[PDB]
Amino acid sequence: KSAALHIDLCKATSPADALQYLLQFARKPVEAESVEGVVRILLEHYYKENDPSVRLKIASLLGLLSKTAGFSPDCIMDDAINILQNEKSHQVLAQLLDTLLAIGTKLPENQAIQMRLVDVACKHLTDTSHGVRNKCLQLLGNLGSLDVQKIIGDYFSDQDPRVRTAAIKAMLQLHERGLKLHQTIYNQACKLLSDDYEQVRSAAVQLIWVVSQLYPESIVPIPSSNEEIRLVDDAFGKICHMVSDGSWVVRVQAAKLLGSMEQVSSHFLEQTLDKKSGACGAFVHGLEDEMYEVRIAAVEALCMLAQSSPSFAEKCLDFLVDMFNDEIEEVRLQSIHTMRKISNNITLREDQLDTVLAVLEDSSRDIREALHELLCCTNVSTKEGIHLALVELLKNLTKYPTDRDSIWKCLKFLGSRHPTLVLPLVPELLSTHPFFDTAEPDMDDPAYIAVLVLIFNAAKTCPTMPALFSDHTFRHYAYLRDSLSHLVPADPSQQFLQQSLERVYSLQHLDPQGAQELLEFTIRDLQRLGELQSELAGVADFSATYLRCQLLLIKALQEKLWNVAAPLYLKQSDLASAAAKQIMEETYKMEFMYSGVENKQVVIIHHMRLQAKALQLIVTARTTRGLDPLFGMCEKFLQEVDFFQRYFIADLPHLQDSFVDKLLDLMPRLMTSKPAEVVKILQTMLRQSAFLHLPLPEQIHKASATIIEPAGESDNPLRFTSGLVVALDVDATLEHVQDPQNTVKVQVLYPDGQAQMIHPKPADFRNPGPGRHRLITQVYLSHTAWTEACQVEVRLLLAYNEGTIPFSKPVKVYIMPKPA
Amino acid sequence: QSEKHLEKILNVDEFVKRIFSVIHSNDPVARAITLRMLGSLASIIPERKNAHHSIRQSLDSHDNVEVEAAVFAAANFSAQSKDFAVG
Repeated sequence: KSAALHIDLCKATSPADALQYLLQFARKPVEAESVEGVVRILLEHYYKENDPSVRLKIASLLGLLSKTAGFSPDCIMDDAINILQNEKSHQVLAQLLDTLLAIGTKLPENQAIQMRLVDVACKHLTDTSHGVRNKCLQLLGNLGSLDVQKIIGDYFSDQDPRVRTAAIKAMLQLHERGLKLHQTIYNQACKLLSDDYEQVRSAAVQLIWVVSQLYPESIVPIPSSNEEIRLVDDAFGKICHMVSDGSWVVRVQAAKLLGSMEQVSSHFLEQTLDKKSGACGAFVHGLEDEMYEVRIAAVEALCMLAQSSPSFAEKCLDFLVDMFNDEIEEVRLQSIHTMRKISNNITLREDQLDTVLAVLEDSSRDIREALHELLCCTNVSTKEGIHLALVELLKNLTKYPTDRDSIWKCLKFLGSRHPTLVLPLVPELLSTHPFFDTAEPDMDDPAYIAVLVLIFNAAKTCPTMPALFSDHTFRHYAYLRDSLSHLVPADPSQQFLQQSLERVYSLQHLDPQGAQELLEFTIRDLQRLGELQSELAGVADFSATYLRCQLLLIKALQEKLWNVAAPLYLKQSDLASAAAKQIMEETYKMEFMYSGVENKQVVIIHHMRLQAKALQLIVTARTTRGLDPLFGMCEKFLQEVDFFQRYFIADLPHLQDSFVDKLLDLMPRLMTSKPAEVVKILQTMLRQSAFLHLPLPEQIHKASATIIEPAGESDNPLRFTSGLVVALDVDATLEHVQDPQNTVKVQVLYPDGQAQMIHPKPADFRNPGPGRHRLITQVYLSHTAWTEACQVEVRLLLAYNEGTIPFSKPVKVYIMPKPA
Repeated sequence: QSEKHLEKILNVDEFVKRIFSVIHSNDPVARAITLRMLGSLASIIPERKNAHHSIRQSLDSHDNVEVEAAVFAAANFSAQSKDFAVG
C-alpha cells in the first residue's frame, strides 16, 4: 500500500491533514521491501513540502522505519545526508540526526558509513541550536572512531548545560564501547565538577570516576602545592567533596562511585571517616544525611571499601554500631548486612557487643534475622561477652520463640568458632553441681537445646574437655544427634521402569484379557514406584496415565455393544462412551500437567487423542439413526486427521503400523467412502492398530498444587453481610509449573451452580526457587442471604490453549452471608 | 482397640506428653508399656523425635520385656516414618 501512501499524501492536502495521515501510517509495521519503497516515496515527498512540522514528522518516520528488523539500511544513507545537506529547520535537523544515529547503530560492522556519519556529526556540531549539537554529540558517542575525544573535550565547555551533559555522556559512551580515554579529560571534568547544574555535576563525577579507574597510578601535581598526588587519590578527594553536594541524587551517585575506588591509598581512607584535604569527613557526612538513599549508598560504599581495605573495617565498625539505630528499617538492614560482611577478622569489644545485643531485642523479625546472621559471622574475645551474648539470645528466645532455628544456628556458629572461650563457661551453663547429682533437664525445652548446641559445637573442635558432661548430657547429645543432626556435630528404579515398559511393549500379542491384566499389573507397579522413588514419580505416573489410556481403549474395544446391531444398541449400560471421554481427559492431563514434555512425546499424546476421538465417533455413530449428523462429525474427524498429518508430518515415519499411518494408507478411499462404511472400517481398524512407544523424557515432573491458607479444617463460618463481599486469602504451593502466570487459575464454586473462575494477576506469582512458585491472591466472594452457613468450594485449575482441568486438592471454606 | 479413633483427637502434643512422662520411670514394666503405647500411637506421631530416642535407648536396656516392647515400637515406627527407619 505504498502507492496508496503516495496518492494520499500528494492528493488530499498539503499543510495539515498530511501530518494526520503520516501519524496514522506511523502506527503500523512495514515489510522490508515495502520499507524501501515507502522510504523512497517519503524522501521524494520531503522536498515538496515546505511546512517544517510535516518534514519533522517525515524525519521521525524515517527514523522509525530505519529501526525495522529485516530492512538493511545501507541503501538509504546517501539520500539521508543529501536531505541534511539543505535542511534549515533545527528541529527537523535534530530529528534527522536521530535518524542517522539509528542508521549507524543498526550497522556497527561497516566502518566506512560510520566514518561518514561522524564526519556529518563533526560538520553539524557548529549549529547554533542546542538540540542539533546534542544529537551530533550523541552521534559521535555512539559511533566515534574506535580526533573525537579532542572535539568532545572542546564541547565540554559549551554555554548550554544540556550540551555539556551530552558531551560528557557521549565520551562516557565512548569509554563504555571500548575506547581508552586521554588524561586531559581529568582536568576538564575537574573544572566542570563545580557546574551550576545538577546533571552536569552528576555526569562530571561519573567521568571523573571513569578516568580515575583508567589511570589510577598516574601522578598529577597539586595546583597550589609542590607535592604530587596519585590520580586515584585526587579523584577520590573530588568525589568525596561531591558527597557534600546540594542535590541528593548527586550525593547518591558520589557515594556509589566512591565505593568502587578500591585503589585509593590508605591515608585518605582513614581521612574519610575522621571528624576533625577535601576527603575529610565525607562518609561521616554521608551517614547522617537526611535522605535515606544517601545513607544506604554510603553504607554500601563503606562495605566495598572495608572489603578492599582490612584496616578500614575497624574505623567502619563504630559508625555501623551507631547507625544500627536508624530511623529507616532498610538502612539498618543494610548496616547489619554490611557489618556481617566486614566482620571477617576484627574482634568486638564490650560496648559494641552489648549495643548489638541491645538491638537484638527489636520487634522486627527481619532485622532480628539479619542480626542473627551477624552473630553467626562475628568474632569476639572476652568470654564473659560470649556469656552475655548467650543470655541475650536466650531472652530473645523467650521473648520470640519463633526464631528458635535461627538462634540455634547462632549458637552453633558461636560454639564452632569460639571453642576455647566457651570451655570455662560450661559449668555455669549446664547446672553441674560439683558433688550433687543434678536433675535431668527437660528435653524439647528450646532454651536447653540452645545451651547444648552452643556447648556441643564448642566440644567438636576442642576434645580437651568433653568429660565435663554428665550422663544425661550424653543421653541428650545422642538425642540431638538423632534429631538436630544438621546443627550438633559428631539406578535400579529407572531400570525397573524401562523393564516394565518394554514388558508392556513386547507382550502386545496377547488376548484382550491378558493385555488388560498386564496393563493393570504395570499400572499398579508404576504407581507404587512413583510412591517410592520421588525423583521418578513424574515419569512413573506419566507412563501410568499412558497405559491407563491404552487400557481404557482396549476395554472399550472389547465391549458387548459390538456384538449387537445398531437398533439393538442401548446406552444405559454403555461403557465405551465414558471411556473415550476419560482418554480425552487423560491426554489433556498428560500434555499439560507435565513439565518435561517435548514434541517426541506430544506426537504420541495427540495420536492417543486421535484414537479417543475415533472411538467416540464410532460410539456416537452406534446411537445415531440419521445419516447427516453422522456424516457431519465423520467429516469433522477426517478434518482432524488431516490437521494431524499436516502438523506432525516430520515424525510420521516413526509411527509404524499405528492408527494414523494405517489411516493414511486408506485415506483416498476414506474421502470417497460412505460414512457408515468409514465408521465400520474405523471400528475394525482400531482393533488392529499397534500400540505405540513413549520416548521417555530425561527430566519430567508432575505439576503439583496445594493450597494451605484457606485451610479447610475449621468449622467456623466466615460471616459477612448479604450482597456485600468477603475476602478469602489463598497460599498455593505450585510445584513444577512451566508457565503459572497464564495457566494457573483459581476456581470458586458456590453451593449453587455458580462456578466463578478467577484469573490471578502475574504480579503475585512469587517464584522462591527453581520449579517452585507461590500464589497469594485475595479472592472475593459474595452471595445473597443464606439460612445456614453452607460451604464454598475453592479449587486451583490449569488452563490450556480451550479448556480447563482440575489442578489442586478440593478445599471447602465455610461462608455465612448474614442479612443486613 | 481404638486405633481408628485416635486420629481424631487433635490435642496430640499434651496427650502424648503426659503418656511419655512415664518413659522415665525406673520400672522396666512401665517403660515397656509406654513403648507399646508409642508403637500403638505411631500412626499419629510419626517423626516425633523423643519417641524415636526412647525406642533407641530402650533397645539397649537390660530388661527383656522393655527390649521386646522397644522392638515392637520400632517395628511400628519404621512402618510409619522413614526418618526413624534410616538410623
